[PDB]
Amino acid sequence: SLYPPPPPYVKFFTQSNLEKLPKYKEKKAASAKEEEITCALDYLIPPPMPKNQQYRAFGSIWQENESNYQYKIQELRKLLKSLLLNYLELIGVLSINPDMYERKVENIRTILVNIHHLLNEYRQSRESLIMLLEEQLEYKRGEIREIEQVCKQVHDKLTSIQDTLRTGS
Amino acid sequence: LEILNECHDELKALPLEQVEFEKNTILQQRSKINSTELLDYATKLSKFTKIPPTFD
Amino acid sequence: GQALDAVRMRLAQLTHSLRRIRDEMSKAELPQWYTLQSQLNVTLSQLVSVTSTLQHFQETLDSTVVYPLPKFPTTSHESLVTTLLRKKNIPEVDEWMKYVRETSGEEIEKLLQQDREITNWARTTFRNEYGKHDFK
Amino acid sequence: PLPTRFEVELEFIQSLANIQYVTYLLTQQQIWKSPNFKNYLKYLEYWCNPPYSQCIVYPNCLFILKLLNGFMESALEGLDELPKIIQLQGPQWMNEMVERWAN
Amino acid sequence: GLILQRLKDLNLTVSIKIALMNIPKPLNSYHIKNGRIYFTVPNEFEIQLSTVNRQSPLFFVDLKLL
Amino acid sequence: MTDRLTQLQICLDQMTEQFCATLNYIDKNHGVPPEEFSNTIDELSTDIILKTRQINKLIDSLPGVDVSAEEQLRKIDMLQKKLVEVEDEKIEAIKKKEKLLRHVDSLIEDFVDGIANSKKST
Amino acid sequence: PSYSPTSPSYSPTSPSYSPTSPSYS
Amino acid sequence: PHEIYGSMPLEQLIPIILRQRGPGFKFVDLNEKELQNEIKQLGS
Repeated sequence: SLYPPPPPYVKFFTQSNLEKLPKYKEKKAASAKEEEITCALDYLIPPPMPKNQQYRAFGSIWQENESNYQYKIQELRKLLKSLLLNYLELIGVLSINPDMYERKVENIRTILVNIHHLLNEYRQSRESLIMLLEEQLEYKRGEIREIEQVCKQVHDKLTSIQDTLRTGS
Repeated sequence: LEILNECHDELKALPLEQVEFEKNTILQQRSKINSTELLDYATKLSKFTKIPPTFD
Repeated sequence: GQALDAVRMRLAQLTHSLRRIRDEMSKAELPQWYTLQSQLNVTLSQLVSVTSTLQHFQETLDSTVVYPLPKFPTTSHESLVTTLLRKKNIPEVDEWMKYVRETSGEEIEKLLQQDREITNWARTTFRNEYGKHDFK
Repeated sequence: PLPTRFEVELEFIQSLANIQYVTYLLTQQQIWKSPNFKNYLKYLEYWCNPPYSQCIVYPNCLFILKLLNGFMESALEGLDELPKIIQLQGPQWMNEMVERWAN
Repeated sequence: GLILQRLKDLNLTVSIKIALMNIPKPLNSYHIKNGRIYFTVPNEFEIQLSTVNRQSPLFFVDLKLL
Repeated sequence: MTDRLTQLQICLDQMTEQFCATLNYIDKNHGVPPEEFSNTIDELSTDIILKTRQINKLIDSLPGVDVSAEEQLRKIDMLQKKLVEVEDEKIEAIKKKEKLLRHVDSLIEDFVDGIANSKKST
Repeated sequence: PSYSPTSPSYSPTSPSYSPTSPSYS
Repeated sequence: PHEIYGSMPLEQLIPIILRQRGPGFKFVDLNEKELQNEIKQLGS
């Protein structure tokens, strides 16, 4: 069907199984002193994390104070200059002998592809943390400073009123 | 007396204890969780949450 | 179109009667019993007329073929189109007749003719009983 | 190879986010009638803490199951209103998820 | 929580409002409590009043017969 | 505000689109009068040069572009520290402001009672 | 003429009961 | 929890108190001695 069937073990665990789970896990721990499914109550025991700390799904694999970059910068600049130079040479190829133009085209793309690699090491979450950091920091400083400004102006008004009433005495 | 009464009211409008519990909750929530898992999860959601302009 | 027009007007008046009985039941105070009986009987006999007239003109309704308008936009009104398109019964009635058939559960044919003869015999017996005593 | 129970339970949790899946599951009588399914739903609650929460793909179901948790004391009735209510309350629920995680 | 100081401010507002108006001598017996003002004319009545805003006029709250 | 990384992606996408448009114009126009074609291409090349210079001035303006991330780590850590002390200081600030506030309220009440029992003293 | 038109009694909240099953290829 | 109670203006607190105390009981009928009374019971 369109919707896959519920998992099979879901139907094994009734309320009685839930209430008898404590004694079952106590007995299992006492006896113990891929997990084989010898009893229907085994699944409620929390599954163990794989030792390799890896998870595979759909053909793809998955697994501290914030809780020479100049070399990369100059590499990027020289790569951009070489990319412009190669673009000029490739368009010249198109001009004179376009029949073999593709011979350079993908080459240029490789440099562009390398640029993407040069982005990968530069990857930005810390920079986003920084920018959010300063925006809420400056917002709270603005709120604070307007607080002492308003309380100070109220105090100044109170002192002026006190002087006015003392003069009228 | 009237004008100082509205001054009192507007000062009371700006917050006491509630703000300090909220700041506390922020501090233990930040201390409990490590930045590595948060950054990894942010990177993994960057593709899904952010709609690219070229997605027809 | 004439048959569907008559079906339209009769079903419209039936829906009007339903709206009526609805807005006189929605009141926080229940009216007299007799008014409720009158409304019930009128609306229910009207439903009978609806059923009979729908029975009469099955051929005209069947002959008609449903097709969306060229001017009607489906891109914006696909939800509205699907709302009228769907026809599956409400589930509770479904398991209702499922349990009904479960309870009910050449042999069947001869029971059928035995039911025929019981029906005819009972009809004749009650005709005789009515004729036995003068009711005028 | 045969996937482990981790993979199937995680995929079930992430598929619970679909409104069509929830509507289909609640359409059948015996799914809600059987206490086994709700027992499994309450068992699934323990994935809201790390490091399990780091392995999720769509955080919305995190509330949905919790919302489904509410369904055991709110009633089936309300199944019809489920798509409308999720569409209407998507903004504030996304905001509260962001507050729970992004802050 | 906030109810205590809200009621205290209501009492203060009622007191200043009745200070604004020249109360009659037969109404000199007044009491202030719980954001309410009590005028008890013996063997006649006991009227309890309050206000929502300093600019807003007083409104009837409660009455008791003596 | 717009993050400069998003601006960098927008700039590179615009640069790619500009190159595509320029080469499309070259491919579909080679053969238009030579003077108009040359003028349009000069405009396109000026556009290429200008896009290159915004690329250069954005890539070098990335804070932390030439700063190692670990001293960002210490600066961020000490930022949360001094933040902790600044909301602490705000706690004492607000509590003493409320203290003076209800001192003011107490004197208001005393003065109002004085007015009331003075104007009813006669 | 027409004494009164019918009130709109649309029920979009109705969930419908369309059976879906031939999705797998 | 107390953040919402302390952050709402009295113009919206009054309907909240009215609905909490039910119909008929006005927002001003509460007694200060009575108030500190239920405060004492809830503090236990």
